[PDB]
Amino acid sequence: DNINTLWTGVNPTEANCQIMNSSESNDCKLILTLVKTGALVTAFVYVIGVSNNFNMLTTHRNINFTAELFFDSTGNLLTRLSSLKTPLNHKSGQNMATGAITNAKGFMPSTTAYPFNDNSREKENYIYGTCYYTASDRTAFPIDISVMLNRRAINDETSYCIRITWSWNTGDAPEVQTSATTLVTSPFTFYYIREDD
Amino acid sequence: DNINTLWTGVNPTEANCQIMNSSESNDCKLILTLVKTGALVTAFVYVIGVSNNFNMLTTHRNINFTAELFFDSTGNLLTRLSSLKTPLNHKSGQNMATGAITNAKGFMPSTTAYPFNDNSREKENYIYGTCYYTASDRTAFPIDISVMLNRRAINDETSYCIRITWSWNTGDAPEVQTSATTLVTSPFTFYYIREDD
Amino acid sequence: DNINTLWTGVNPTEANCQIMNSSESNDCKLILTLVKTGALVTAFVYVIGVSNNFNMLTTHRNINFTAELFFDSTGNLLTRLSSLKTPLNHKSGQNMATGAITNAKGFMPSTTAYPFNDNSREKENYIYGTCYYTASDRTAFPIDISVMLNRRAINDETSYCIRITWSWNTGDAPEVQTSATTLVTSPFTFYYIREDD
Amino acid sequence: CEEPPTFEAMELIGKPKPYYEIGERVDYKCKKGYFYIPPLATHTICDRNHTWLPVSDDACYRETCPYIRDPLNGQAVPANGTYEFGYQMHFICNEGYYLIGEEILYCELKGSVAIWSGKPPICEKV
Amino acid sequence: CEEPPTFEAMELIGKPKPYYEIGERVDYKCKKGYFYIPPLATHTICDRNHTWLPVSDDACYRETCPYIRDPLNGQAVPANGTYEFGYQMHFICNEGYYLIGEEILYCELKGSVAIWSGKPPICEKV
Amino acid sequence: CEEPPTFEAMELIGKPKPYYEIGERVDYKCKKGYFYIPPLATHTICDRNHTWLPVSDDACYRETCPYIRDPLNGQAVPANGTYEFGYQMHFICNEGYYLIGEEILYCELKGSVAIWSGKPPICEKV
Ligand SMILES: *[C@@H]1O[C@H](CO)[C@@H](O[C@@H]2O[C@H](CO)[C@@H](O[C@@H]3O[C@H](CO)[C@@H](O)[C@H](O)[C@@H]3O)[C@H](O)[C@H]2NC(C)=O)[C@H](O)[C@H]1NC(C)=O
Ligand SMILES: *[C@@H]1O[C@H](CO)[C@@H](O[C@@H]2O[C@H](CO)[C@@H](O[C@@H]3O[C@H](CO)[C@@H](O)[C@H](O)[C@@H]3O)[C@H](O)[C@H]2NC(C)=O)[C@H](O)[C@H]1NC(C)=O
Ligand SMILES: *[C@@H]1O[C@H](CO)[C@@H](O[C@@H]2O[C@H](CO)[C@@H](O[C@@H]3O[C@H](CO)[C@@H](O)[C@H](O)[C@@H]3O)[C@H](O)[C@H]2NC(C)=O)[C@H](O)[C@H]1NC(C)=O
Ligand SMILES: [Ca+2]
Ligand SMILES: [Ca+2]
Ligand SMILES: [Ca+2]
Repeated sequence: DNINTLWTGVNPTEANCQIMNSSESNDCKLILTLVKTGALVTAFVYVIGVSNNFNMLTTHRNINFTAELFFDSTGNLLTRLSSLKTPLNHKSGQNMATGAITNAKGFMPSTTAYPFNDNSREKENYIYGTCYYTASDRTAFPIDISVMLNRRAINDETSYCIRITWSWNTGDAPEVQTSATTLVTSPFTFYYIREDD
Repeated sequence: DNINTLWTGVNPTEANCQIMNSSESNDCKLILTLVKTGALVTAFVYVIGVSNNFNMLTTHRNINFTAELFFDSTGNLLTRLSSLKTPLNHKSGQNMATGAITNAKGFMPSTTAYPFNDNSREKENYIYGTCYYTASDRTAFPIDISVMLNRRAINDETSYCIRITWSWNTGDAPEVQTSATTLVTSPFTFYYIREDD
Repeated sequence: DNINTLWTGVNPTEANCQIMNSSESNDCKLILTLVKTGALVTAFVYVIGVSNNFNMLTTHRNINFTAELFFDSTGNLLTRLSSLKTPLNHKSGQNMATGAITNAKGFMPSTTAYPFNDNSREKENYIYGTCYYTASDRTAFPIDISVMLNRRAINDETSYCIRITWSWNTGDAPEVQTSATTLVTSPFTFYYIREDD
Repeated sequence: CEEPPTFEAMELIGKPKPYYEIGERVDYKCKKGYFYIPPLATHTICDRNHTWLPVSDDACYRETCPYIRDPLNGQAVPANGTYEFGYQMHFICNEGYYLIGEEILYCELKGSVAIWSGKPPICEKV
Repeated sequence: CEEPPTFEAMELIGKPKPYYEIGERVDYKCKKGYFYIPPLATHTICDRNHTWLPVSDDACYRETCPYIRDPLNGQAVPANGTYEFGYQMHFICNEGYYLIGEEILYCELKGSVAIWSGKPPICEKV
Repeated sequence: CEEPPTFEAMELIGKPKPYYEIGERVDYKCKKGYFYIPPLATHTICDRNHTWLPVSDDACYRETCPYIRDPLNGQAVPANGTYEFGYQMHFICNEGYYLIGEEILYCELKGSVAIWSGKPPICEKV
């Protein structure tokens, strides 16, 4: 009975997300876990860089990338429109199950709480917080996170939307040529009212 | 089986909370969701300003308002004493159910973990964090949140207490006459040990 | 059916943790609650100082202490190796139950998501955030929290590890001789992918 | 019964009324700056003969300022034998020492909280 | 049908192709800076005779700059009767007052968002 | 068996004792600065004849300093062929360039972690 999790599965073999547009082929490995907890959904997310280009952003003083996630009328990932290029599914050990998703809608960000095109309630479509990139010298580099819950639809298919966006802009880059390695964010957990099944 | 949520329901038609004392009639719309998750309760809360006065605070350099919530010996909102002027209930789609609340006590902040009048454990009655008002120019304005779990009772009826208080005091107000609109906070999720049923 | 919580129980009679090495006998009372929520575990933790020495750290300008928690191949606290000197158990009112723990493994930080000795994934073993010590004059003193999920094992018994570490280093200590009392942190809630049962 | 009684540490919940019928209840709540301590009541019912039952505001105690131990080599003394607001804390340093940061603090009410009018003093070598 | 039509406020999802068979569908998505509003379609199928069905990009409206009320004792007017990007906001202060922070703002597109080229002006006593 | 053996990278869990009975077990734990790597044991039992079974501290490796790639147009070389603490990293810039931020870093132990005694140098044009 793992139908309360709709997640990417733990650390995937190959990259599953293509976050950089200056890119093609899946530059990173996006881990996402939505768990049904009461009238809310617990969103757990972070990213594991895989391609050399993405990994090298840590050497930059001012960055920001976005992971756009669109779902259709049933709660299914729109893969061609989204950054996550491979569907989510229920828990099956540390991996994605392989079958029909039970009540996907239930995991979507409620349109009642987070609407589309309502400028009078726009402010209500945002979630913010902080995650940390843990640098070479072991210091904690804070990264800003903005989250927009389905405010603007992308076409006649996108029934729900979740757009996470990481960013940072300081005096110095969180890394340097000789120390850089992988770009990894710490788990960022946020909450939102869920659509009804 | 939505008896694990005791919430205000999603975005209510009319304002349900009266946060400003300089006020009368319900100045805002307080959204609150308590979900039973293990020996803890997940509290999800934020506010949607409705009255022009409350909405205009964003034009002020130093503000702070409190939402006082008192419950009786059974876990029922004391409406006359609280800011939330209308009872909470279980989940029923995006709305409050309409019937007997099953195990309200279970949602209350444990008196064992957060006591009354124990000055030696006072420090243990507080929860802090940050939410964000998303301003006109789209910048994220941080708002400070302090939470006091039933430390001081208000009379012989208040068996439990939850007092949330938002505040900010910077060099400039998060808004200006021509840009102001609605005062909205982002969901602030906190945790606390729950009383036993 | 409280087998979804594996916790220290609410506010224990005697101190249960020995955080200070410059110490012996259990200097504080560590409260810890792990709740199974989906493919994740909700960790809720903070500390209640008990011994005079520990309580007096608040008079220091730069501090930091760690609470090391090791578990064996089955999910059981290694008491002699850990700071928490007394086992965890399921919920039973506000106290620890007294019997066989059902599926402890299930509460452990997944080795798949947080591995051992993998320097290429090291960054993925960290969790950060903030808790607050609420000082005498009622101001909120922020304390930094770093969390390392089982990266380095301590011997052939430690199958999982959870190391929380609080710290602060400012211009002034959060207290002064005449005002000091108890050292208490506010609940710090974090998340992590759980091992499979 | 006529308009319920009024108190100094406890006020009436809701707007008062000129007349009240038998069996009616009226509730109070500790004022701003006070708090409740069991088991005394904070409500009263209008009995058979139109005079409210006995009722007090003794269940409502004043908020207190945080504790203050003696400043090393000196002494802090609750001038009025209480930490409650509306009172004061005094500081006398010991013989061989002299007091610096002046030596009276007033536990005052500020909003819904009792707080010291300042900071404790200290004693130095002389 | 040959390569699907192209639009100004809506672009093709995926790489186009020279030839297309009957019953095939092609989907578009509002471009960067635009958004969808029901119920018009953003896709089309290649029918029996190899010419796509009718299709528009009218379901995709431009992102708009935030609202701007009249600066006290002055007036803010949407020069082009719209808040949409690619347009401008003008400010005239009232008779007895004079304008300071100059008095044209351009609602421009920046990335995936429409934003004012600056800040509203204000009117002072004269 | 008498007091268990002692090791350099592994220490005894709990206070030692003068005498030990057969079948008793004693456990060690990698010291501060070291870590465990399967599958070697870190414990031992006092057998029939009062001499502990064979036991080593080879399952405990030293903490290592983070990796350091060659400074553009220069070379970083692990002087002692290891990143482990108690050793050093050396930097020689290439022919046409000169080294600035001096050119030895010492991977040292600080608390429970191995860290470089500083920062890598860089090479400039000459
Ligand atoms: C709290 O305790 C203090 C200390 O006993 C009380 O304050 C002090 O009260 C006395 C008399 O009530 C004041 O004395 C007056 O002094 C002037 C000249 O100094 C003298 O001419 C008058 O005849 C009178 O004796 C004294 O000024 C005052 N101290 C301070 C700090 O101002 C106070 O009354 C106690 N509070 C309560 C509510 O009882
Ligand atoms: C948005 O509304 C504004 C206001 O009507 C339009 O901008 C203004 O457009 C006019 C004519 O299109 C420009 O006038 C030109 O002025 C020069 C000298 O000032 C004159 O020699 C030319 O013959 C011509 O009349 C005017 O410069 C311009 N105002 C600004 C601020 O530059 C604009 O066209 C509207 N936008 C759209 C897309 O319709
Ligand atoms: C880590 O590798 C370095 C490099 O090989 C070793 O440090 C160097 O060790 C040598 C000999 O052990 C030291 O040489 C001495 O130099 C003085 C004058 O410079 C000379 O008179 C002596 O006869 C001797 O040759 C050298 O000073 C030292 N380098 C530094 C940076 O001080 C080191 O031994 C290796 N570490 C380990 C644990 O093996
Ligand atoms: Ca009284
Ligand atoms: Ca068009
Ligand atoms: Ca060895």
